[PDB]
Order: sequence, then structure tokens, then C-alpha cells
Amino acid sequence: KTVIKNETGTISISQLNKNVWVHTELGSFAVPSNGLVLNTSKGLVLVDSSWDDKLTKELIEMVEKKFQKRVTDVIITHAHADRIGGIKTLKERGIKAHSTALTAELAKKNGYEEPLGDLQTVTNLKFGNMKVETFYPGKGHTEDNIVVWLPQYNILVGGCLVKSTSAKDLGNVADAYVNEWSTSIENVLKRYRNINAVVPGHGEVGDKGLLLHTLDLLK
Ligand SMILES: NCc1ccc(C(=O)N[C@H]2Cc3cccc(C(=O)O)c3O[B-]2(O)O)cc1
Ligand SMILES: [Zn+2]
Ligand SMILES: [Zn+2]
Repeated sequence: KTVIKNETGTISISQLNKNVWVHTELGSFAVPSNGLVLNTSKGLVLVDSSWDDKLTKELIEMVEKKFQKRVTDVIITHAHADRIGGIKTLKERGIKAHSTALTAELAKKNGYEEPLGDLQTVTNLKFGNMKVETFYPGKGHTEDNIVVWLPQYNILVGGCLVKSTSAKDLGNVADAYVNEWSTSIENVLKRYRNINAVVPGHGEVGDKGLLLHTLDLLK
């Protein structure tokens, strides 16, 4: 798979297909974090920003240069820093920051600028030719965590709800609901029965197996 790094190695993008890339940044907490870059005919769309504004700026600038179009939209998958840390950069550049109402409320509570709160339990978006579904499966990693589905590729962005193979514990559970997290995972497995790739919030891209791994970690 084609991989491209910033001048520092702190930012990397890896191609999943012609129009879909994973973006990965190193923040301190040293912790890598994943999101998605969608190359569409109407502009770039990101799933999740990054740890802070410095990295988010760098990310945007890298993909805008490479793909020769603007970042127009970002989907924020919950209100923690690795997801929403760059929200100030998005707002001041006129980049639309989509989220559930709950994610927006929690962002505000925690002193972040507010994303749009436009996403429902199920929301279907289209950016040029690129179809994007957002789904709130229930509480897990956080009370507000959502997943993102690309039905044209059967690619699932699990976010921090979904642990990577390298993860040997549930990680940061300060704001988690460990009794509901299994049901929420099961809700994802029920909705998306045929998955080609699953992108975890941290770690290597996997498949449906990452969902099953997460269930085992919850026992
Ligand atoms: N409510 C206090 C609080 C604020 C922010 C964070 C936070 O930014 N957590 C992120 C960074 C991180 C650091 C280490 C592991 C994970 C993980 O996904 O498990 C991980 O993902 B989080 O979204 O929880 C946690 C608690
Ligand atoms: Zn989190
Ligand atoms: Zn996380």
C-alpha cells in the first residue's frame, strides 16, 4: 500500500483504495491515532481531525497539496482530543465539522469549540460520488462514539470503539461504558454484515476480527 509521510514522520497517510486513505498522527499522552481521508469530486472529506491544531493544520495542508483540492468537511467521531483537538482550525478555515448533538454538547462542556451537531443516529451523506453513512451504535468507548461506513467499499471506521489487534486492553476507559460497549459492538456487527476493512481509532487496519477482538477485551 502506498504510504506518504510528512517531513517529520509525525503524519502519515496510507492508501486503502483509489479514493480512500487512512491518516495517522503521533500525539503525546507517544500515541498514534487514525482517521480517514476521502478524495471526492467535490473536495477532501476527513473522518476525524487530530490531537491538536498544529497537527490538524499540517494534516490539512498535506492532503490539500497532494490531492489538489480543499478539505471541505470533517466527521468528528467523539469529543476526545485525538478526535476533536483540531476543531478551532476547522472552524476558522470554514471547514464543516459534522457531529452528533451529543458530541457537540460534550465538546462544549469540555471547552472545545462546537461542531455542528447535525448527525442523527443514522445519517447518510454524499460528497460528490462518495457515499458516507454515520451510525451511533450506543455507548462504549465513550457515551457519544459513532462509527462511519463507506457503503461503496464496505469500509468501516470504528474509531476508539474498536480496538486494534495490538491493543491488549481497553486502553483509556475514563469515560467508557464497559457494560454497554459489547451491545454497541453487536449493533455494528448487525448493521454491517459484510465488512472489507475496519479502521480502528489506534493501530493497524484489520477486518471484522477487530470487532470480535474488542468483545473479547470486554470480558
Ligand atoms: N474527560 C477527560 C479526558 C479528556 C480527553 C481524553 C483523550 O483525549 N483520550 C484520547 C487519547 C487516547 C489515549 C490513549 C488511548 C486511547 C484509546 O482510544 O483507548 C485514547 O483515545 B482517546 O479518544 O480516549 C481522555 C479523557
Ligand atoms: Zn476517546
Ligand atoms: Zn482513542
